[PDB]
Amino acid sequence: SSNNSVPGAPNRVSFAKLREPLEVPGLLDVQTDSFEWLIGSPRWRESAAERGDVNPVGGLEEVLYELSPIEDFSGSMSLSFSDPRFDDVKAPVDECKDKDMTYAAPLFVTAEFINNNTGEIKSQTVFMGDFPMMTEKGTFIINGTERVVVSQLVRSPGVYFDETIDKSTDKTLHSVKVIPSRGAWLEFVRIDRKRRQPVTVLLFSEIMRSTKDNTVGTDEALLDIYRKLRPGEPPTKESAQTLLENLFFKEKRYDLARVGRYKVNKKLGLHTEEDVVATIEYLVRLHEGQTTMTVPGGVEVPVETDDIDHFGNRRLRTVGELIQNQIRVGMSRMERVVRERMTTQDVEAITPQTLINIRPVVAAIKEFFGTSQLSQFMDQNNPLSGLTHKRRLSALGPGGLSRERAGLEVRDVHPSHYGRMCPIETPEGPNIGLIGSLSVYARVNPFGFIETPYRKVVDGVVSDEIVYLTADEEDRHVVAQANSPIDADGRFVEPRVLVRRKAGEVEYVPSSEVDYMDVSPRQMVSVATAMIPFLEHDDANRALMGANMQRQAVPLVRSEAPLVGTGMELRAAIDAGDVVVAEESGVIEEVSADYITVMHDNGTRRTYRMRKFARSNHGTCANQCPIVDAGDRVEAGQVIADGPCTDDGEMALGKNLLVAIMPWEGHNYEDAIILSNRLVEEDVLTSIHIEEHEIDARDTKLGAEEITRDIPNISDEVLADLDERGIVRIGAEVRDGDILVGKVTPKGETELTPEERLLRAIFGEKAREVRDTSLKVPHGESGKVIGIRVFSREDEDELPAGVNELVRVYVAQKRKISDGDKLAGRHGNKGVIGKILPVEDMPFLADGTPVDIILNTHGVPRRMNIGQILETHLGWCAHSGWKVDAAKGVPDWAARLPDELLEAQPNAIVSTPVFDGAQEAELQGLLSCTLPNRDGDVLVDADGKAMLFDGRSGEPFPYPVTVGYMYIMKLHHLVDDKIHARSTGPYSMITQQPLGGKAQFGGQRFGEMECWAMQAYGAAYTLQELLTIKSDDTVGRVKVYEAIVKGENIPEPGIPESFKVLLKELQSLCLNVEVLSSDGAAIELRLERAAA
Amino acid sequence: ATDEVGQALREHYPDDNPIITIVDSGATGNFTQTRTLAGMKGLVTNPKG
DNA sequence: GTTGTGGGAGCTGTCACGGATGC
DNA sequence: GCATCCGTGAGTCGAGG
RNA sequence: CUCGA
Repeated sequence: SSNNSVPGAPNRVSFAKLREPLEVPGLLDVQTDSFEWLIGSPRWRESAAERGDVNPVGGLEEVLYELSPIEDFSGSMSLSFSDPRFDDVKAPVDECKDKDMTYAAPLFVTAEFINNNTGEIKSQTVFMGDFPMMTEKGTFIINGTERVVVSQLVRSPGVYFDETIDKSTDKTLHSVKVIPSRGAWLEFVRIDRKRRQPVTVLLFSEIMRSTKDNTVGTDEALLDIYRKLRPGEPPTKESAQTLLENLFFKEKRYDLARVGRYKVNKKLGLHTEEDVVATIEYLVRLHEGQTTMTVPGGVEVPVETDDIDHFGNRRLRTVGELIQNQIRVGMSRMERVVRERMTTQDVEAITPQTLINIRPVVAAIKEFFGTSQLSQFMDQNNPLSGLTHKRRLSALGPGGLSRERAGLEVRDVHPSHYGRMCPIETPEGPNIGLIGSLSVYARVNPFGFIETPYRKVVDGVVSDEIVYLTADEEDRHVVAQANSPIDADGRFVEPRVLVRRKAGEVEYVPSSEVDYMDVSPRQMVSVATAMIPFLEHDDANRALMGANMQRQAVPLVRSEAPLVGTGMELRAAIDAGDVVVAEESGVIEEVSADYITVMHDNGTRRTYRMRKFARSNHGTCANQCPIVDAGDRVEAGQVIADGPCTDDGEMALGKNLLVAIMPWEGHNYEDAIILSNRLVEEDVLTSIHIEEHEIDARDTKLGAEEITRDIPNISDEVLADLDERGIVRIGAEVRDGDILVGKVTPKGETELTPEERLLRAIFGEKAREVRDTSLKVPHGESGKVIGIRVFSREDEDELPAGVNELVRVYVAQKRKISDGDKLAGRHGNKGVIGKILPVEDMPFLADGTPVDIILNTHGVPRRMNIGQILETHLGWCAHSGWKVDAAKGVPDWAARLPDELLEAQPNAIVSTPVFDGAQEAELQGLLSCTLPNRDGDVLVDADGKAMLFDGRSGEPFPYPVTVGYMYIMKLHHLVDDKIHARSTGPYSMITQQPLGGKAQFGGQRFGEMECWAMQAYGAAYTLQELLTIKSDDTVGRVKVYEAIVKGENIPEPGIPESFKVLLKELQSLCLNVEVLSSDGAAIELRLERAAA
Repeated sequence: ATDEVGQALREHYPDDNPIITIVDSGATGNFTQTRTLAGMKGLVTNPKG
């Protein structure tokens, strides 16, 4: 009973027992609505009219109003910007990806210049730059790569009070801090890293009367600030006055926030100096401890210390606002030169275009999108990756805290996160607690505060009027729970109800005391987390791991929706934006492996091009396939084609495998996994991986490289797959080592070997003298050449300086599941494949059906994730189908929930939502009435177990084993990517040690702790060898190779080059270091074989 | 109360029950896990500690 | 050769410790 | 006579771009 | 920068 809203969406029967009173909002709205505010689109106009005041202003309109008008110091001239308009887009998205461009639109504005003494008003339309644009999917394209702007967590402007304890006698010491929208701050009156500031030396009070302060008049407090914060200059009477007037009263310097001003006026008074008086009164009357406070003109404020992690005092700046702030920076940097040109030039001859240099705004936008920590390479292993990435909230970055100045209380789950930031989905590693994901139903508001929806309660009556509350508004109310008994008409059945109050604590209050109720369970969860069946049965560690590992599934050649899922797979796949969706209801007029054309009813034609075998940012294969047939009538929103990890419109991150839970000969020891070789023969876990090799011919000192099929002394047979250009041919199968693009690089004459010198002399060779710098395929890689793209400087192809030609070979490979690959269930139950057994010796059921995967029993109980077991049971139920016996009534176990679950055909699609859905009793009931197989044999008994035969000896295993169907994902951690060895390779020019990294054919690092270990063994010679002739001895290593090749003993080791380099660095530090003999001076460091 | 439910659990469980066999034999895991799985997790810590 | 008006970005949610310095 | 202010520590090994 | 043990 789910997915009824989405047309054509398959029928996934749901065990849920609660009505869904609110659908999932646009799971990308967090990004879109933000950008649509920034731009001022009609969408945002209507959305603000529906839930906002009558005077809306977009991000750019606001920036312009703030900047206007650029005025001369004498007030003689004034420049005013207005009416931000966009042209159409320069190039489409796929075009920008192909050409390595930046999807953007030209920005235009009306610039009105006025000379106050000539009356001349020359209006003009000025162009501000190529403003980068947000795509349908909510991303950006910069330099041809797709990027996401992750929302940032930061402290909203305002004043905040806290209560510390002094090291004197544990006295309760109050402190305050004022965080501004822009400018400096202060504390208590210490200001700008200058302590020892009496609060009374700058202007019933308990200690305000005690201030100690010795002065009278206004010049003392005016001169003390210039003598205490503006040093390096004598004490003056005018400069201190000027600075004090330009500190906080001045609006140019000190930017009073809008959100900040709202928060502060809510903290002190409905309607600056008033604020400072209220703040002093607040600190005083907080040192006392009184409940409320009365300020002149303001009233009704609770005297209380503020929580720094509360979501009513912690906001997030969406993409729109980050862009707005970068634009403000560029605009101020431009206004500087605008005034600086107003000064010099003559009036009546300066047009808006003459004094407006946009270079700083362009550079600001560019630097933001290209260097900000919040513009991130889009995680697109699969649709769920990108969907969560867009909805993500991180606290690091410019303007937030530091990855090292962020302690542990920052990373703690605050009670105000309920329904706003999911508490499960967060990284396990260093970034833990710092990167969360937006809750499913959550929604950002104009001020950057995360609101969440609740059903209104009128006289213990759950209504259908929904209301969105922020953390503050919520705290001030009593929120019922979603799984609260309610009779029709919205009436709590129980005398009282469980609820949450402001203290972050729960209570059991009479029904007439409830204000709002949760819209649904799982309201606190994120999208990924909401997709773990039987979540409540899993510990938070393994559940966090399950979410994180769902975001790592690799798309498989053929995708299969989970036999048992939540209700979120469909909506997740759709919002993610990797499936094609019918924008307008019509009739399929044509369908091909290439495109899909629908004829709308009003005669309109719309066509959709299928992404076919597209490489993703992480090598996964984005490949769409249509799921409509010619003549099919499709409604608006219906899914037209499946994406990479989707099936009929549902997130299909893995496959349904026949699992047996039992230790099998140790091959699944200590988390290993055993797979049936079927999964290889039938490609059940096979995936496609597309890599992009690139190579350019550029200008060198000795000339210019040339991409040529003619490479020095290469066998005609080796080039057999190269075209005339020296580029491999499409569809060619390339093993590791083959050539991909031939290239020669001008070589100097001094480098020619003596052999080559004589060869070019005797045979009268030419003066080419090049080196083979051709692009070869790296180790552990192979595949068919999917594609070839090429860019020539000859043609009108734009490339960097000195780069003549540039070719890119796109190579695909089909990876079969293999030993070493990493699989995992949705319950944080990960493991590498220990062995892939022949189907014949796999344990099999009575009917010869061999299991597909053997999961070691010893791994389940201690991890506290029996969720996988419940899933196995329900999955077998769904794979066999069932029929609850209704004759003589409906059994009590199936009475509560089951409505259309009383029977189900084999391979039925069922969803068990989190915190609702399948109950243990109902699971057991279904397990009792399993349907039989072909021969009318019930294979899995009422415990969920079944006898199995040892496919090796033939004898049956003595005890029944739990067999079932489990959803297993192929996580993007594959041996093919991680195997790496090296005998000898490139070294670093600085340390002369082996390069690091597989991509560079590097060597393993023998770290300090490894040398400790080696010493503990007493393996002196092994440690020396590892550290001298394998790393740094520039002659020792070549000697070692020469000795191995000629069957001679390994020579004695020399001197690590890194030591010479250390000596050189010391010397450069003016330290005279010197190596000495037993009794001698400093030792110094620094043909016949060739002639032979 | 947590210790009492753990005791009742250990009593009710037959000693050949696999979840008991795996813990008692010393193979892997403690009985606190058996108690939080069936029975009750008990008290959970605070953000403070 | 420079001749009318003129203070910038940055922390900025870490902690626990030991010993010059500086009033 | 010492109280602050500063300057030093704060796990290892791996992968992309 | 993100991620793996």
